[PDB]
Amino acid sequence: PRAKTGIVRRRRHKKVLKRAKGFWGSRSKQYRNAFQTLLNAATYEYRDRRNKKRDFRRLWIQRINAGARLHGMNYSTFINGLKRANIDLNRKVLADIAAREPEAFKALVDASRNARQ
Amino acid sequence: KTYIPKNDEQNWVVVDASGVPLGRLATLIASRIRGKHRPDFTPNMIQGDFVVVINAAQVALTGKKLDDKVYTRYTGYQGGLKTETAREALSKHPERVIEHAVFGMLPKGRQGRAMHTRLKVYAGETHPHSAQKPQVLKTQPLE
Amino acid sequence: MFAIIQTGGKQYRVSEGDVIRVESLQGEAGDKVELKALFVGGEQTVFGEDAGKYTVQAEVVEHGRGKKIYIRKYKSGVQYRRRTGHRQNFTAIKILGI
Amino acid sequence: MKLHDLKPTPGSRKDRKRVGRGPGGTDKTAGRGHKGQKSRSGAGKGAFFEGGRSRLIARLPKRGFNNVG
Amino acid sequence: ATFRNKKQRKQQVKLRKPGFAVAKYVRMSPRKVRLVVDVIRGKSVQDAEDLLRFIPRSASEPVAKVLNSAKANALHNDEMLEDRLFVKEAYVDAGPTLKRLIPRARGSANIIKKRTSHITIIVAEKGN
Amino acid sequence: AKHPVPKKKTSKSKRDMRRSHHALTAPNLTECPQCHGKKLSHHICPNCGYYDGRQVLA
RNA sequence: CAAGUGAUCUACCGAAGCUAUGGAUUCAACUCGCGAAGCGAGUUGUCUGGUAGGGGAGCGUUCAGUCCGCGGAGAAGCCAUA
RNA sequence: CCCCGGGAGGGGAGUGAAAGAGAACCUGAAACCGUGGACUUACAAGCAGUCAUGGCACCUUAUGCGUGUUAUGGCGUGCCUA
Ligand SMILES: [Mg+2]
Ligand SMILES: [Mg+2]
Ligand SMILES: [Mg+2]
Ligand SMILES: [Mg+2]
Ligand SMILES: [Mg+2]
Ligand SMILES: [Mg+2]
Ligand SMILES: [Mg+2]
Ligand SMILES: [Mg+2]
Ligand SMILES: [Mg+2]
Ligand SMILES: [Mg+2]
Ligand SMILES: [Mg+2]
Ligand SMILES: [Mg+2]
Ligand SMILES: [Mg+2]
Ligand SMILES: [Mg+2]
Ligand SMILES: [Mg+2]
Ligand SMILES: [Mg+2]
Ligand SMILES: [Mg+2]
Ligand SMILES: [Mg+2]
Ligand SMILES: [Mg+2]
Ligand SMILES: [Mg+2]
Ligand SMILES: [Mg+2]
Ligand SMILES: [Mg+2]
Ligand SMILES: [Mg+2]
Ligand SMILES: [Mg+2]
Ligand SMILES: [Mg+2]
Ligand SMILES: [Mg+2]
Ligand SMILES: [Mg+2]
Ligand SMILES: [Mg+2]
Repeated sequence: PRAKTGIVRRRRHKKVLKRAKGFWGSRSKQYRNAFQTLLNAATYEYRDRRNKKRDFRRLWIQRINAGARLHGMNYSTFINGLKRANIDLNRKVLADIAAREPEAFKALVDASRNARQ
Repeated sequence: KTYIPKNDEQNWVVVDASGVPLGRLATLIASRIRGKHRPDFTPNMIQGDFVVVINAAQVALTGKKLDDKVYTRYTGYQGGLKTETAREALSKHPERVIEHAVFGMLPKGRQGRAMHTRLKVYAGETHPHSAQKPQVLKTQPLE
Repeated sequence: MFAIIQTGGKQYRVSEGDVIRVESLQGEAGDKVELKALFVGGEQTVFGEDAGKYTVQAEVVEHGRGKKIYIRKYKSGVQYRRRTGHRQNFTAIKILGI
Repeated sequence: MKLHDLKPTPGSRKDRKRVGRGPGGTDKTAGRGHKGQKSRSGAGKGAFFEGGRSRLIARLPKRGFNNVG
Repeated sequence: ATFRNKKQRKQQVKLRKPGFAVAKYVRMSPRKVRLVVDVIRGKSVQDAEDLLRFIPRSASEPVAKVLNSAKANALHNDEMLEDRLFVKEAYVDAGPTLKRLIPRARGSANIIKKRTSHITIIVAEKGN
Repeated sequence: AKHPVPKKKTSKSKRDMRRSHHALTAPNLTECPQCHGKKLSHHICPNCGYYDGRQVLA
C-alpha cells in the first residue's frame, strides 16, 4: 500500500505559520523561514526566561539605593545595616515598594543606620 | 507587580560649574538627567531632569589637560578630516566641552539621544529659563 | 503592599486572594497562619521580629494550574531541538489576618 | 472471544528501525558516522595482509558411525 | 430573519450584488489598469466618466465600459438614483496569463507573459 | 552571463517603496461654456467643436 | 581636587555554581494488589550538558480483520480559534 | 426575455434542493496580486527575534483574561553541510 504525505505536512506547516503571527516579511508567511526564525527564537526564549530575574534584581537594586541615597545612605550601606539588624530578610522587590511608601523606608534607613553605629 | 509610575513631573535644576573638574560635574549631570536619583522606576521612561549648566566657561581642567585634551572630529571627506581642537579652544564654544562630556556618560540609543534634549548649557552666569525657576544643586554626595 | 515574597509572605494587603506555590492544605482547610516581616496594618509598622510577634491568617481558596508553557531548547549546527510542555501548580489563598 | 481482545504476548513483537526520519533519533547520517560508508557494500572476511594466510595440512575423506552410549 | 439550517437559507435567500459589475478576462496587465482605476475611485460617477474621457491610457477604455455596467445595473436591476451614484469601490485583479515563448540570441528561448485583468467596479448612492 | 546582476530579490516592501511615485494625475477638466460638456483647457471642446466660435465638425 | 598605583581592612554587586519553594524523569531500597516474575503505583536517598553511536517508551499516515458507531437537520477535505 | 457593451464580460429574470452547480462549470490549500478596516511609522544603524513595561483596540475555547497592534528599554552573530 501507498501512503503519500497527504494531510500531515500541511498541518505541521500551518502550526509553524501560526506561531509566526507578527513576524516581518517572509518570516511570517513562508514556512522555511518561519521555522528557522523559531529556532533562533527558542534560543532567545529559554535564555530570557533565565535573564528576566537578573533584570528585576537590577531594577529593585536601582530603586533601593536611590531611596537609600535620599537619606544619606547607599545600597551597600543600607542593605548591610538592614542585614545586621536581626536580619530583616525583606526581598529586594519588597524594599522597592517601600520606596513607594517613603515614611517606612525612612524608618528602615534609621534602623539600618542604628545596627551600624 | 512592580510599580511603574506615570510622570507628570518636570524637574528643572541649576548646576554651577565654576572650578568643578569637568568629568566630575559631568558625571553629576549625567546621573541627574538619566534618572538614578530618586527611585529610578522604569528604565523605559526618560523621567530624569532638565539641567541648566551655567558658567560653563569657568570649568576647571585639573592637570596638563587644558592643552593636552584634543577633541577630535571626522568630516565625511577622505581628504584628511579629523580636525582637532585644544579644549583650550573651549574659548571657541565652551558649552560644547560640557555638552560633550555629558553625552559621553549617557546611553547611546534612541532614548539617549532623546535625553540630550534635557541639557541646557550657558557659558556665562546667566540663563533665560527663569520661567521654570530651577532648584539649585550642590555638587557632591556624602558617604 | 502585601508580599508573597519568595514562598511565605509578610505584607499588609488585608482581604484578597493571591497565588502561591502550593500547600497540600485541602480545600479551604488550610487556614494557613503567617509569619510577618513587616506590614502596615494601621499606618504604624515595624520589622525587628516585632513583626514576628504579629501574624496574618489566610483562608485557602483553591488549588490551580498555571498557564501552559513550552520549554524550548536549541543549539546551532548540531541538530538538537527540544520541545517539552510544562505548567506549575499553585494554591490561591484569601487573606484576613491581623 | 474478543478478536479485538486478542493480545500478542508482550515481548515477541518489536518495532523495526526506521532509520532516516528526524533528529528525534538517528538523524542525518543513518547510524554510519560520516565515512567511507556508502551504499554498494563490499567485504566480510577481508583485509589486505590477509592473515588467515597460515598453512594447511590436508586430507580429503571421512566416514563415521552412529553413536549409541 | 433567522433561519435554522443552511439549505433553507440557501433556497430562500438568493443574495445579490447591488451596483456591481465585472469585466473578466480583459487582455491588459493589472498594473496599468490599476493606474487608471486608482484615479477613478471614490469619485462622483459623472467625474468618473469625465476623467475617463480625458485620461490618455489604453486602459481607460475597458475601465470606462465597466464603469457603465455598474451605473446600468444600479439603475435598471437595482432601482437606484443615477443623480446620486458614486464609485463606492473599484479594483483590478489578475486573470489567467497567455504565456508565449519568444526567440532570443544564440539559441535560447524565453517566456513573455501577456497578462489579463478582472476589472470590477461597484457604485452606490453616496449619502452621508 | 550578464556582467551586472542583482544580488538578493527585492522585498515586497521596498518594491512598492519605489513605486510611491507612479500615481497618475487626473486631468484638470473644465465645463465647456456652450456645449455643456467637459473639455481640456486651451483645447477645443470635443463635444461641440467650439473654441469661442466653432472650428471643428460636429 | 585619582576614577593611576604598593600594602592593608572591610561593606556591597555579580553566574544556568550554592540555596528556598514547587514539580517531573533515571537508578536503588522499603510498602502493597497478585498466584508468577513484573506491571500500576506510594516514601525516602539519589540522578538528570552533549556530536558520532548504543538503549527505552511513545506520537502520526495509508491499507486489512473485529468491535462500536456517526452521516443530507450534512460525512471527509478546507478555514479561524485565547 | 430584459439591461451596459462592436464583442468579450457581466447584472437581473427564469429552471433547480442548490446558480454559495452556469458550461474558464466538485472541493479549491499555498506561494503570488489586490481592495477595505484596526494599530502604526518621515533623527533612524537593522539575522529582524526575545524578554519587560506603557499606550491604543476587540471580547464566541474570552474581562484578569487575555487577544491584536504598538512605543521604549534590555538581550541577541540566519539554516544546513563540512
Ligand atoms: Mg541568579
Ligand atoms: Mg549561532
Ligand atoms: Mg560542531
Ligand atoms: Mg533509537
Ligand atoms: Mg555527509
Ligand atoms: Mg550503488
Ligand atoms: Mg425556487
Ligand atoms: Mg537560430
Ligand atoms: Mg543548580
Ligand atoms: Mg527541590
Ligand atoms: Mg522522588
Ligand atoms: Mg548537570
Ligand atoms: Mg542527557
Ligand atoms: Mg453539516
Ligand atoms: Mg478514504
Ligand atoms: Mg442580449
Ligand atoms: Mg452576454
Ligand atoms: Mg457565482
Ligand atoms: Mg461551487
Ligand atoms: Mg483557473
Ligand atoms: Mg465566462
Ligand atoms: Mg464564457
Ligand atoms: Mg457531486
Ligand atoms: Mg471549482
Ligand atoms: Mg481609502
Ligand atoms: Mg492596507
Ligand atoms: Mg520620530
Ligand atoms: Mg523592539
